[PDB]
Amino acid sequence: MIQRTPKIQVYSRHPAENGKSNFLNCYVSGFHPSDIEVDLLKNGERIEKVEHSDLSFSKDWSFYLLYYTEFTPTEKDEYACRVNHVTLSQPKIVKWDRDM
Amino acid sequence: GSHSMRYFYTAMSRPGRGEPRFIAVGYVDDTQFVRFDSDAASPRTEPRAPWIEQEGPEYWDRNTQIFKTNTQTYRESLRNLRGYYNQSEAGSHIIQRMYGCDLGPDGRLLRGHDQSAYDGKDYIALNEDLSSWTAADTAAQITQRKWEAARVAEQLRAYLEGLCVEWLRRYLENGKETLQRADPPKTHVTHHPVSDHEATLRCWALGFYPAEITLTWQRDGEDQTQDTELVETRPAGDRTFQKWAAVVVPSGEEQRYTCHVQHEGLPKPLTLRWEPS
Amino acid sequence: LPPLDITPY
Repeated sequence: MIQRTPKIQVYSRHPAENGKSNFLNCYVSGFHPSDIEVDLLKNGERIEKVEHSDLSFSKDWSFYLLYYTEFTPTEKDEYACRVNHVTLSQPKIVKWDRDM
Repeated sequence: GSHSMRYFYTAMSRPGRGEPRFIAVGYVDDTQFVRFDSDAASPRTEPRAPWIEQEGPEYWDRNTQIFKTNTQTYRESLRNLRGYYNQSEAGSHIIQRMYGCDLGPDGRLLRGHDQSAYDGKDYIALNEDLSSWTAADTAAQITQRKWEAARVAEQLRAYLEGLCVEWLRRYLENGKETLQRADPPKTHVTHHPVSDHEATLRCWALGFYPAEITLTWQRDGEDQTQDTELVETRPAGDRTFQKWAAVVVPSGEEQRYTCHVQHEGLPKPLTLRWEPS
Repeated sequence: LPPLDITPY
């Protein structure tokens, strides 16, 4: 019974430009087992309708998903990603840095 | 080699919540095209690529049936495995399988693939000759014994060398404009100072296909391989991928640093540098 | 097209 902690990367489909529709992406990978909950945060509050890629896995058997929602960058508006998995005592929250 | 098709099976037991869930996804190179989730509204395979959309309802129906059967075959397998390992009927367990054929320039099969796993660890794998098996632990030997007595190995060889390749060639043709046309990466170097003496030069590569790409930082020709911070190639969300390499440079030495991009969608390997705006 | 799996583990 091997457990693996989920890797996270919160980015955008295209380089961020304030006021223009873009896509907020939270890519979770390398986790195990499959059961995992990912939320897209917009100023602390959770974004409702979010899409997620189909559960797949790479050669090492590690699972990976892509959750995304359409968003519009702004100066004040801050976005982050909440990821909870069995191996996390408390949920992880990674902030989206428009340049990473 | 030149191309390949793969499927990823995932069967998990849900003690106390419901029956074993079975999910299967299909891939052709770095492109997914189908999905089956036995825990859905109406267990039926759904398309995930425009080029598979052109298939008749017949295709979807047959797939749905094959998966509705496989979904049941796995229900048993899950139980059998708990048995082998003496596990209790109160904990979750996952059987993961990945099979596929590698197309080679010869048009025919270049290598058959069939790797199965349990609870994250390796269970059994069909050897390169498409006839032998490699058991991980003893339990796998029990299954190996069955699968040999059941002549599964023979059937699989037949599938990979034949029907697998035939269907793959078809998919490549159907989605030729995508599956056979490489998308070069859109690059650029961002520069953000960390102090009044150091700044981060981040080499970007976005919207490319396939995912196979290599980009590294150098100075005067000498590699900064140890000093380069890389992110794992993440999916952009539209079938193309993103990736970047960052390195910290001493304010003043910037222009000595060059980023080197390698990707099959590029006739010649790019050599970038930062440019003040 | 996926092959029909009829043999359990």
